[PDB]
Amino acid sequence: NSELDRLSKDDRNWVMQTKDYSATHFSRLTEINSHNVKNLKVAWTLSTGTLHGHEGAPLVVDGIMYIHTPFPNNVYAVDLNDTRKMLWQYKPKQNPAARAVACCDVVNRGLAYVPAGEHGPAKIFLNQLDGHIVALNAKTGEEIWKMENSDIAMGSTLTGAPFVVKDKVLVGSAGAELGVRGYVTAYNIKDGKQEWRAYATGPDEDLLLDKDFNKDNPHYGQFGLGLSTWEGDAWKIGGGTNWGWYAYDPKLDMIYYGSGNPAPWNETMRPGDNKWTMTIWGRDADTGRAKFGYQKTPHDEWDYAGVNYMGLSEQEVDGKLTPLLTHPDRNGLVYTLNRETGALVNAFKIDDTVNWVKKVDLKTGLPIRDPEYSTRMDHNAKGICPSAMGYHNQGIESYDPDKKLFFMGVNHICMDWEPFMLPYRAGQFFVGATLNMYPGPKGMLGQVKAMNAVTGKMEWEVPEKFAVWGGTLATAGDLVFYGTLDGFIKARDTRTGELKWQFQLPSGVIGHPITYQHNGKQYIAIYSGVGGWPGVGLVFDLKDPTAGLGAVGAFRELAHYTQMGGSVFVFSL
Amino acid sequence: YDGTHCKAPGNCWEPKPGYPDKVAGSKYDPKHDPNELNKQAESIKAMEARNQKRVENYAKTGKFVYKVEDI
Ligand SMILES: O=C(O)c1cc(C(=O)O)c2c(n1)C(=O)C(=O)c1cc(C(=O)O)[nH]c1-2
Ligand SMILES: [Ca+2]
Repeated sequence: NSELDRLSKDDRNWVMQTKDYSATHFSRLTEINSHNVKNLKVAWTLSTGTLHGHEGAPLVVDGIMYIHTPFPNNVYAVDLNDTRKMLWQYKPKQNPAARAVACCDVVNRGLAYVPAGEHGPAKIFLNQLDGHIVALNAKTGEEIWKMENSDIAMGSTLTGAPFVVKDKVLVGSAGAELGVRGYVTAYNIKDGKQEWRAYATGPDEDLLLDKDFNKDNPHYGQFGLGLSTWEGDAWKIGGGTNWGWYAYDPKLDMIYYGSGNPAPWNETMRPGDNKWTMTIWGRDADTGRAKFGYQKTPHDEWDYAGVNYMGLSEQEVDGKLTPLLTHPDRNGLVYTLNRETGALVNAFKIDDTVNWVKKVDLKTGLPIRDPEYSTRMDHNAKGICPSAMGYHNQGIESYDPDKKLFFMGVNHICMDWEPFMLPYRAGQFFVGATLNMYPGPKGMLGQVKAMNAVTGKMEWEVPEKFAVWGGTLATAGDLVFYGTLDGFIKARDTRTGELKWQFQLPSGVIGHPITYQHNGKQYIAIYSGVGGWPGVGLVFDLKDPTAGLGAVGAFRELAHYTQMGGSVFVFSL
Repeated sequence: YDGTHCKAPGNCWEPKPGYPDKVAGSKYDPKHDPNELNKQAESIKAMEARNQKRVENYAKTGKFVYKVEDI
């Protein structure tokens, strides 16, 4: 949407979760910088009125901040000239049973926006946990339309944010842990009418493939593979949900995202590459037809669900300026592809302890597996890095184009894993493994890292007590901001990693910081409200270390630092 | 099974040592009830039909109505 793109270049605005269509998470604002951030103070706050995990972040457009909450997914608008008053509120009535089919807390990754046009007034878009996509009037909160995307009776939910391109809004999927077969859907923004729908598994017509699909890299695989890499009908419950983030190149008219893990976690129950789970897609905007598709983790054995963010950039590849996508996957590899051809440029380890894979062979595109860290029935696999939580999860990261560095919140979590047989019943969990998780070999649960994505060169690396889950914001002030699960927002010098500032928020952070200008002054905002997967133990009062799909044992110390919460914090000088 | 030996372009899965080619009729046969398998897709078809009802009704009246029994 070219009007939305244009609003995104205005530093008064934060118009989409990813900030802009390249997901740069980078601000040109410099009032707050490495030499004065030590004086950053709380300017004002809000309560969201809920507990549970607060993912995503606020949007700001034309002088209005928009706030969203975990279930039941309340939405509020606040005029920045009157920060104490709520301009409008929208309170969904949802079946409480939606909570029981959410794997990983009742989180929501937030709102999308589109400005006024032929369709006609400016709109806020909300995905509800109960499977609905809703269009609200951005100025008044009036419900314009509402459609059913996903059915909670099938264990099918929504947690990923909607994503606007042209006259469409895209809605993902969730519930691979309950055997949901992944799919993404485009709706018309005027109407709410379904334009196209692309499944992650099954016949080619469902996959929605260009006739030139994977022309540039035939060795990735082309047609029929959504059936032939599964045995019989096992694809129909085969996962590949997309609950992460998107990117869009307006000039190529292409949308990028990742499909998640195959179901069940029990690898032995689903022989085959299990395509097209765990795939980086590039799809035509209008038709949804994939031009390319690269499967990062064939026949997943570890739940490295391939939904992580896509960061677009323009960098030199062997002396030639090349349009790229960069993608830190759950599997602990950082992928950079040519975003036009899909060709692989690099795939390097986010941390040297990744052991499921020895290396990716860049010419074949194939990860060379280490059978010592495989999973399989009738075996307890020990010391696999990364764990199912990943060395990287749902945080949106940031890119400074002057330095050519990505800054990333990283996890350092390893596991043991044994599968078990189980039946599929629609509406019930369909996991089939028992895990124990613990710190990686360096001994802490998180890191923050700055890297070049073409060369794989690590500029700096620093440790954190907990996994850094919520992502990052980088600025031309030479700063990277992020929140921690233990309840700090922090700022680091982007040249060195030196810690310049921190503040004690009430609860842990699992979403990202934003920055914007209003009335000539720079602000930073963030949610505080711990939850999501790391927080399941404290949110649900769980004590078995294998509960919360393995997370409880790894994160048992978290509750000594933070309780639940739900607030918005805004900082300024 | 190291992932590099390919039956076909984009198809490189091999059984691990001691494990079968096919699971049907093995001790790891998932034995899926084809009626359970098909439930997702039928519930999607019914969501799509209700949605198309709401769209047509917005087209006919200019007023959006969610509940399909009030149409
Ligand atoms: O298979 C799925 O569709 C699915 C859904 C979700 C979700 O909707 O939040 C998560 C996951 N998988 C998952 O693998 C995961 O690590 C995860 C972490 C979280 C969270 O927000 O902290 N959600 C989810
Ligand atoms: Ca998953």
